Amino acid sequence: GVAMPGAEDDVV
Amino acid sequence: EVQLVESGGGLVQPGRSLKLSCAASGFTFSNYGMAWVRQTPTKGLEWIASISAGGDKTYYGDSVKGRFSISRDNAKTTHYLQMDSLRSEDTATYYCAKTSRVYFDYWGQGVMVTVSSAETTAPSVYPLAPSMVTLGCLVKGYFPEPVTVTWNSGALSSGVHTFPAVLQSGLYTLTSSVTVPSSTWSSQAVTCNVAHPASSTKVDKKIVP
Amino acid sequence: QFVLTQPNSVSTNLGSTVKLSCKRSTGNIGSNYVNWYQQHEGRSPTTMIYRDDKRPDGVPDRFSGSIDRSSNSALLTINNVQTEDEADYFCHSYSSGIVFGGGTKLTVLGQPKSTPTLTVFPPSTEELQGNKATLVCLISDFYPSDVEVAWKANGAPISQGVDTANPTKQGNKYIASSFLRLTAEQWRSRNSFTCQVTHEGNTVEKSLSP
Repeated sequence: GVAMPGAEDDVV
Repeated sequence: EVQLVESGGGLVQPGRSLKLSCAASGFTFSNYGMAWVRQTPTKGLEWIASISAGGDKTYYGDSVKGRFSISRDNAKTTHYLQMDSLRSEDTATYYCAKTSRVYFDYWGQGVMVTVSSAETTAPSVYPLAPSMVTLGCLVKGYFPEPVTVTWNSGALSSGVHTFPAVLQSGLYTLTSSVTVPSSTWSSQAVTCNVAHPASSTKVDKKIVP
Repeated sequence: QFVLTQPNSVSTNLGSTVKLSCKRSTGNIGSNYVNWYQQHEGRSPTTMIYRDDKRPDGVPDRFSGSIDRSSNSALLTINNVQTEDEADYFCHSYSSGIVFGGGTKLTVLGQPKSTPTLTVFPPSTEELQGNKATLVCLISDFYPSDVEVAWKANGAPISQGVDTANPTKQGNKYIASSFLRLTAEQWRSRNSFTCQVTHEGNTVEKSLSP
């Protein structure tokens, strides 16, 4: 699934 | 052990600014985004803003029309919410929350922000005296929440009940109690320790027979 | 960009299965993950379910998540519900923005009835010195949580000056408090006040006298 706004660069 | 420790809340006048801090530790701070979310009984949880793992991308929610801005200092491993032009309706508990791509994996402890032109009011503290015995501390007429109450600096922890406050004519009143063996009361001092963080006041009351 | 609607409250019984729903107003519920957070009284949220149906280690296996596309809703199912599961439960999803449901408060009946204990305190000499008097009634150790609190002066019901707090859970049971605001003279005047509490049809009372 696509990341939530702001969380797209979280490592896992 | 993930820890998110918030500070900077309290009472603020309308139209004034406040900046909340969220000190993170117990995980690699720079590998994860962070968000701020506020809570009220009437509006539930509202997302305010998020900032990405590298601190370079920010996202704002529509609940606040840009008056709040989010930043981070990765060397202090701390996140911040700068709240400008505050309004009565911004009164809330503010949380920071760590992200893990698709959900909020940990939440801070929350801090209360009260936006009001009413004065801070410090409580009046009164001792309540009456085999076990129950002693109490009446914490009368303060604003805003919260207050903390301990007994013998926390050395009396079992037997303690701090009761939810009532609100009347704009001021809160609560009572806290502790139950001890009557042999304790007759041979040891028992003191309640009342702290009202928003007025920076601290009161001790010894409960005397 | 969408709303998530949750019931305000569900009341269930110890050992039952209970399903808490979270319905997406527009767009498919299945189009992004849904998560669930538990929030106890006065505490921070913690994760119950993430990524629709995954359970953090440490969350009891009686919690499970699912997605019901026919009603466009996510579901938190708690089997063999326990009184420690009383809490507010929030669902969470996202698309271009981040959205929370409004929270469902879960009440669990069916533990052994516990009748309240009463403690009453008269006004303190320090308070009377200022000509005011607050009578304190502390109500504790009761389950389940509704109580009716009434004050008497000389055996007659007195309403004016009374403030009673809503019960709150602390530990395994509920506590509540009630206050009677008096002037120094009103307290000195009569020779008895009574805090009376009714709980599950049982009544306990205690009195205060100068």
